[PDB]
Amino acid sequence: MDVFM
Amino acid sequence: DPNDRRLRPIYDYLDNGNNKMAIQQADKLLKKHKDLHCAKVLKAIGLQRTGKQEEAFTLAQEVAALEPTDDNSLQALTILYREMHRPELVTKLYEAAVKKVPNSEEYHSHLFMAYARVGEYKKMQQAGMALYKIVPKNPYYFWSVMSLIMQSISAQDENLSKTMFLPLAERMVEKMVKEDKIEAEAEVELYYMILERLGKYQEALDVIRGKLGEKLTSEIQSRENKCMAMYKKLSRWPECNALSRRLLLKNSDDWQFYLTYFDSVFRLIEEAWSPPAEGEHSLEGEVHYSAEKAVKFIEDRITEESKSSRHLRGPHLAKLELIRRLRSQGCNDEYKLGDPEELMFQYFKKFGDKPCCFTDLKVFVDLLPATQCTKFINQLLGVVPLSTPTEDKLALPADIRALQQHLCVVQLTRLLGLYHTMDKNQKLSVVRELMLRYQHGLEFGKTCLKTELQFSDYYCLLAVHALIDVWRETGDETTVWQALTLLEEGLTHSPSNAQFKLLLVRIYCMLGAFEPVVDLYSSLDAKHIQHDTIGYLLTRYAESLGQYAAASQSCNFALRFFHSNQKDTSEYIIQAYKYGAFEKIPEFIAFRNRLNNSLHFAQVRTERMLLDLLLEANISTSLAESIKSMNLRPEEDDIPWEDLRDNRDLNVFFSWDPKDRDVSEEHKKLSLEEETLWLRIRSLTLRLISGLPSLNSRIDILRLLLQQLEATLETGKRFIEKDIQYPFLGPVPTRMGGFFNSGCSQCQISSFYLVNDIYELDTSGTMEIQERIENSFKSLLDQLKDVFSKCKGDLLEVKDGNLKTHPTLLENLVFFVETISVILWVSSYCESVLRPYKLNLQKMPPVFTSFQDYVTGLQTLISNVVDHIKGLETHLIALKLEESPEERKFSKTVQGKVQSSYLHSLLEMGELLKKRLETTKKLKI
Amino acid sequence: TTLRAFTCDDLFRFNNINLDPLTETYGIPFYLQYLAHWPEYFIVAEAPGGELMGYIMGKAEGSVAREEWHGHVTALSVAPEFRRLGLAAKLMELLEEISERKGGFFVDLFVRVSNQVAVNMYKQLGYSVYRTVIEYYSASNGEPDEDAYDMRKALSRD
Repeated sequence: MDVFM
Repeated sequence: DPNDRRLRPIYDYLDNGNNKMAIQQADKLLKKHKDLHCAKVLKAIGLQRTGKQEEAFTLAQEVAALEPTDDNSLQALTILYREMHRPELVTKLYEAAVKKVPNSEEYHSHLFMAYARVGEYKKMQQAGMALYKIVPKNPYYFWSVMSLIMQSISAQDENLSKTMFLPLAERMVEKMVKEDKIEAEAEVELYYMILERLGKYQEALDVIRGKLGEKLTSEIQSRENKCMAMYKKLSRWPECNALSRRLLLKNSDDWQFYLTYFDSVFRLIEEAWSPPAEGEHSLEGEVHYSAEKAVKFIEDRITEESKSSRHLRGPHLAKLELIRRLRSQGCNDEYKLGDPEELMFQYFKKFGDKPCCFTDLKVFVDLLPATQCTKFINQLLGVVPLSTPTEDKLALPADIRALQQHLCVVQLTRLLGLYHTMDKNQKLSVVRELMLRYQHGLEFGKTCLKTELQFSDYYCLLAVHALIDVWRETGDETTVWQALTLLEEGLTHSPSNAQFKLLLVRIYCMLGAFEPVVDLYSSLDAKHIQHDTIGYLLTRYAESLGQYAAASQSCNFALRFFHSNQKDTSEYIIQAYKYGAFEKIPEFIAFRNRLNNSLHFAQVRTERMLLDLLLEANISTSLAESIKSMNLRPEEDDIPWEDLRDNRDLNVFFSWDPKDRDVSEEHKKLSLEEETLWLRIRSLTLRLISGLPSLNSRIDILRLLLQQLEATLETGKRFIEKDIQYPFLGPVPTRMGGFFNSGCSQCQISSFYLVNDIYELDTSGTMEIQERIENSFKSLLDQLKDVFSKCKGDLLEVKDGNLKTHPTLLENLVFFVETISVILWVSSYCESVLRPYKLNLQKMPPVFTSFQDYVTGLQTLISNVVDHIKGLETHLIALKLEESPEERKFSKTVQGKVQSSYLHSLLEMGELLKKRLETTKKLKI
Repeated sequence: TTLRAFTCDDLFRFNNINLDPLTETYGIPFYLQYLAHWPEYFIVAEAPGGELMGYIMGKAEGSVAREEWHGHVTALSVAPEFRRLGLAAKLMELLEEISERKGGFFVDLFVRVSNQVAVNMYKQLGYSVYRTVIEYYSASNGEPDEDAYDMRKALSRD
């Protein structure tokens, strides 16, 4: 998963 | 470019939100050079970000009048125009820009791009054709073709689209094919879409099966999907059957292909089709047309999956579906498939430990006859390796497998409907047994982390469901308190659980408390898309309990999300247009329309409107400046009644009740209709309130709105008379029943009639009108007194060591506050119109004495209500609620939370009423 | 089970997956961009009863000149009640195959340091840890910014 951006 | 270097400081200032320093630096920069329009537009953008738009709008108009050409200014103006959603201006800007330079292909592309942002389809088609004329590139030509397709789709006249636009697009694509210029893969998709939309399925299938079909390689099995669609449209059953069989042979765990194969083979059997004498009996391969062949194929798949070490759930469910379809068709002489009960037993034996067993079995559970369901459950209980049950202890599992199997068995037992047969005592015994099982099973998950759920939370869920059912059956709040204690204790051990938080929120809102609800929802960590789905729970309860701050915060969040959607969806569909995913454009348009027609959006918008109007009506402004800055008119309306859409998810809660007691489409339809009625009532009330200051021809509009409101109220009463019961986990009833029972509608209608009468008197200016006004005043006072009397009582009551709640009193108080605020507005208008009459007369109508008496009575009633609220608070704080120990402590904490929520709501209500009381001094004419 | 391409309408029915704290919920622009740019990298599984077990969402980028052309995994989630069934392995294999068909070089993904089970299951799948990045996860709600593990795996082109 990635960061919310 | 030195100008970019000069703008870099204010560039990062705007990036970091340093608006004031950005404005100062821009002013310093423009002090030296007056031709730096980018500095001016950046200053305007910074001002707009600070809430200064009118000056920013004037600056934008000034800089646009200059008709600039540099790209940076155009980008800045585009951002500024998109800030307050004004994309039409950039269209004219780029039109002027391309007028200056007609040979610039980038300017033409940007003009078409802005058009596509707006949606003027003829203009984009013309722009794309001109662009292709300037530069011969296929993508612009296909952009024009897609513009034509979208224009055809938008038009409602099916004949016009099928006659004007679609034939022209087909001719264009055919000419392109003749010229032999199809290179990429998007052209094939566009051609297939055009052919399908025109109804020429055969030609589309031929072109897909042809050479051009080889270019479809980006996706996986796309050609197979298109062939399936074409065969289904053309009813070429043997080909679809063969293709489905081949795909199933490839991978044997696809449900859709199983369904397609079953449907195709049954249609083949029905039509009595026969294979040709010679050659392959298909365009794909082998074709099955006999039930014996179907069952042989199913058995072959079963025995092939058996050999593989990896286990799949496909073939067994396929066999069950085949059994069901054979039973439905009428082949009672079944071809030795087997007893469905035995197959279910074997399937449960094979997949007992998997958590998904119950969901799979629920679909087919209808096949089991109801006579031997208990015997089937008893048979299921004979495989689970449980410990020996002694006298003082129950049988218990030994590891995870046995616990999961027992949980699945209990779930299946509840599903079949056994639990809805015994009486209260047996249900309580079952609850105790489930609680003991949960307590025993909690030991296994000692080393589990905070981010993983425990192994036995479903026991607590089932116990809570049983307790709720008991309470609904008999109505004893001790069960509610026990369920709340159990839920809190369960949530203590597993903070990461989600169903527990939702159940707690629903129960707390039902009980009338609201303070823990906001904390629980914040812990749930909702986000953008989840707002429109599960924010109705917060929005339907925040206003009704007096917690104004939480309602304002939730409304602000929802409005921000919706506005961001409206701003950015067009930009991202624009980007999708740019990339070349043509087939995704109509779906994007439909998605944007669905998001723009959400019921929750209109509900929260109207609620925020009303709350903002009520909170600072006359305590801050004069109700005229707020309306003027609020942009409301009696004739304007923006609620799409014809295209209202529902998006709330009613299946978030886990359920195990039988089919009959579960939710149904009828319940959804009734809930949607009731919500529509309530929204209509609220919108009509807001519109009627909005037009009041303008009275200082519109009277006809107000009368029409009043008649519409009366008809809507009559329809709402008729619907309420139906007495429709809802499931506990289904939709929640609206506030219409409490509104009708309180009686505030009569008071509001009487106030409106009084407004009409006083306006008529003012226009005419009689004694009969004055007598009517006096009678209306007396009736209004009597109705207000009756409404206040209906609210008397006690919120929290202690009785035999038990607590009793009455949220109806809180709802009645809310309705009373709203009604008295409306009455105060009406009386303010009446005094405003009446004062000049007395002032002129001073240079004897009994209306003045009646008005003064009415004002004094209103003030006395307000004082009495405030005193009663203070007395209720004083009684509440002095309550002595203190009258395994952990359960008792949890119950004490729950009761304390409820008491604190009630106290907070009462304090906010008292503050608002005290603020509103002072305004009555201006009415002393 | 049934695997099909993700669609916009599915955004209103996948709420039973993101409630897990370990899974995020990106904004509309993120989903729209990922769907428009790389539709083929968006796979969703549908149950016979109409529910969604999970979905896998990814992208491909890099430079072929420096052999940086590689596939990247963005999101991968499975419903809590549909685990222990190998669905994640199937989705990962599908993504690996579709990236191999595009002539990539390797596959990589980020993972939370504390998420021990995911790291173990990835290591079992032949994936070898590449490096560690400090404070990648911009934690909110006052939680410390957890670091991330740069996880990697080779391909067949090399």
